[PDB]
Amino acid sequence: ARIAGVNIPDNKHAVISLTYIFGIGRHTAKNILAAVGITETTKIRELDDAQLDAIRAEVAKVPTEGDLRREISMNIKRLMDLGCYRGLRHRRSLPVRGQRTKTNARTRKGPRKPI
Amino acid sequence: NQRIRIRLKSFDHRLIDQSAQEIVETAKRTGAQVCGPIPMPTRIERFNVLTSPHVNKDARDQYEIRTYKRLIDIVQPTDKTVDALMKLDLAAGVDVQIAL
Amino acid sequence: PRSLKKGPFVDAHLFAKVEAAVASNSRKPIKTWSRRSMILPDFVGLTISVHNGRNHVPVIVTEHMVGHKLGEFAPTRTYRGH
Amino acid sequence: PRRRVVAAREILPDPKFSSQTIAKFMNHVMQDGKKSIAESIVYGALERVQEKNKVDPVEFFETTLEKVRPMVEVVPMEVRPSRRTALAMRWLVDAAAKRSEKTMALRLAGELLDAAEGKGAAIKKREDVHRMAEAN
Amino acid sequence: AKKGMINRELKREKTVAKYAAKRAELKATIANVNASDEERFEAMLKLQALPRNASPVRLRNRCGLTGRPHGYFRKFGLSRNKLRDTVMQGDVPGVVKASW
Amino acid sequence: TNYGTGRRKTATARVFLSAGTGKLVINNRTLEQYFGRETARMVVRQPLELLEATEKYDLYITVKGGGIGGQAGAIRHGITRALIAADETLKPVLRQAGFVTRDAREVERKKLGLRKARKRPQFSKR
RNA sequence: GGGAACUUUAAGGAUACUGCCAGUGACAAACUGGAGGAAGGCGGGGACGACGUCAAGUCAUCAUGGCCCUUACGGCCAGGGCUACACACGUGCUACAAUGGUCGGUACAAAGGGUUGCUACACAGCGAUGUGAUGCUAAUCUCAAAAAGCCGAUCGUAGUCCGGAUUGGAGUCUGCAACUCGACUCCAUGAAGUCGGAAUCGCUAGUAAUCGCGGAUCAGAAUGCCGCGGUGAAUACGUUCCCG
Ligand SMILES: [Mg+2]
Repeated sequence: ARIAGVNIPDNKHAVISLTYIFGIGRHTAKNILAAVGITETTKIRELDDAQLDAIRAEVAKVPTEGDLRREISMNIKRLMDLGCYRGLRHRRSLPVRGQRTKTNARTRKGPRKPI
Repeated sequence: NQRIRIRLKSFDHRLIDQSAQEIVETAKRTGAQVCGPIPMPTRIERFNVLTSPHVNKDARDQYEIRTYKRLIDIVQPTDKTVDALMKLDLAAGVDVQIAL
Repeated sequence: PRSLKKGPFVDAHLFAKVEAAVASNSRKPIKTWSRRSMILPDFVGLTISVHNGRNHVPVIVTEHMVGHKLGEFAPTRTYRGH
Repeated sequence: PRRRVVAAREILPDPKFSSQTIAKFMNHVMQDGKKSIAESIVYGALERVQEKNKVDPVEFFETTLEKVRPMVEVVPMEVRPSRRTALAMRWLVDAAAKRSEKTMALRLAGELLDAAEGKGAAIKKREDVHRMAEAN
Repeated sequence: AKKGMINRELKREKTVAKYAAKRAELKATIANVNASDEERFEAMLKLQALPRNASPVRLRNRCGLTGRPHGYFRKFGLSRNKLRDTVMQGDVPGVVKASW
Repeated sequence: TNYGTGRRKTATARVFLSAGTGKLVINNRTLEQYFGRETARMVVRQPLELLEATEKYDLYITVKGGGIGGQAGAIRHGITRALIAADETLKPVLRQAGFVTRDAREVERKKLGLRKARKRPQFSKR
């Protein structure tokens, strides 16, 4: 069932299925379903039109996919523009939170590039 | 209804047991009931010390120090008993704490 | 970060210098070694030369710099590639 | 050793059927010292086979192990009587794990039933060992 | 250790003692809830205005015979070299080699 | 009427054995409530099953220290000693069954320079 | 209220010595199989390291011959660095899932630490934690929830309800001060990874494996080091080849 523009899985429980939308975790799904009054284990292929619409309305109040990506990109570019140390690390693609780089920085650096 | 409670601490169990024996013998001599001496569980602290000056992590010495304790109660004491305890000598290496 | 109940941290000797500079119309930079002081809204528009270990680097404070420490704008190491 | 002969580690019989072979199969199943889970697997599988067919679990397991006992292992090497039962136990454990029944106890009982019937992965492996063995 | 570093340590120990009382007073005022906001803020500034050496965080434990800043062992107040030497001659009471 | 002490791996069980009808209490719980593991229950009943006196006695037990297996072993040892105390003629069969001997295995200490009692850190020639 | 029985606490002592039975070995040395006993052939573990070797390690713990500096190679201070990063190697931790993950309920330890300390209980917060207050100088009060385990529900082999790296927001505490460069909490994000080439390491029983707990250093800052207990295996025919 399309929610927030996404085809969330239809054979899984609601609490799991809602997590396929960007920006919605276990906590957020449990709160959305608690608000609209649906059991977490209810399967998505068992929800009527009104039930789906209520979840859509609640999920609207939380920033999910495009707004969230836009906000993240803007925050990163603002740091890369101000000229702070964090922006300088973002520019060179290096750890931002004080981790060592003599070894073990592969998530940020990529596969090891030969000399 | 006053029961005297003496607590003995030391690093040496032979010395502590000698002092406890002296105390109980004096109490019985002047005439009084005594409970104990009652042994208390010992404290053990352990230390690891590098033996080489510069570098050998496995070359080490392991030391320990133990504190032993004893509890003695003098029940229904006589007037002379209290003065006898004060008259008793002081032994190096044994701490005595008497509560009335 | 620093707890909110304590508030922000600013060195007294730098705070007095900024007080004087803002109260008057001085254009001369403010020369400082205090890289741990926070940038307050009163800093905006001023110029502070911040120590980096060997040199004082000019910094022109904009609104977007408020809430950062002075030293976040003076890198202390030199790297150019292997 | 090079100077002595070590006595075989003697294990007690199991507490529910009193069988040394059952105890040894349980120890072969157990991982990381978790005996309780191994017991729940082995006893559960024996109960499953008993429910499917009314025979004594101990003698049924004896017969299945006799069927899955390899004669030799490839060059072929003559082996002492103790090793063939161990090899049968290991093959039985592996085949059940590779099968696909929901719980390990059930897929173990399934392996045992197939081995008894004479068509299964473990018995096929035994035949393969025999075929690469008797040639040399 | 160098005699200069030892003297540094002594000077810091003197400064901490000299400013110990006012530090406690200031921190108690900062902790007070009945005291008003401007009083608490003045306390915070007066705390931040004391000389750095008054802060006990800038003390470092040293051997006491040599001044070594590594391997301190609070209970004895000595570093490992001198502790080994002094323990193995019988001048540390109640300490023996440990086995179990 | 008869008392026994059993010990196994830091576990110590006090057993009081009397004539009765098969009642059995451990720390004010029944066997099922005390032990959720079935073989732990089997171990505790081995002696009276070997003796066939399962309903010919009553058992009041307390246990301290150790874990499930050690406590079950200590309780079995205590029951065996209680039976021996009650009827000395029964000690031979209990010795044959192996319930008379005390297991003396205990955790071996960690040693300086090693990861554990025996395990050694990885060696490399270079 | 009582009791001194049992558990434990901790000083002293007894006990195992081929002690007895059978076969056999030069009638040497001994070696096999049994009964009593908690334990039967060094009971397990720890400390203890002959004579010597490598002109092996340490002048940066310290002492010390000789040589050098002594307006500086001596002393004081503030900021920075020792944490850098095209790469290569050693030692470890966490996973790659169903003998598992999550959720609800409910059991069983030992050894250590505690007054510039550890904190019952109450309130506030989702939480790190904050405020009030109580006992304890500890076999008395406290850190303290053991975890794996047992019972039930769900997940159905999926890069997933596996994995938790990286990154954006918002906070707490220690501290004069967490930018370079602390730990921890919540919301969001959800990378490699499907059991690992040549080759190579540990371990012979309460061991390996696996599960949690404590301490020294120390304002704060352990996946290391030194300890503690819970659950608890497999295999050894043999010295030809590899190493000392
Ligand atoms: Mg040399």
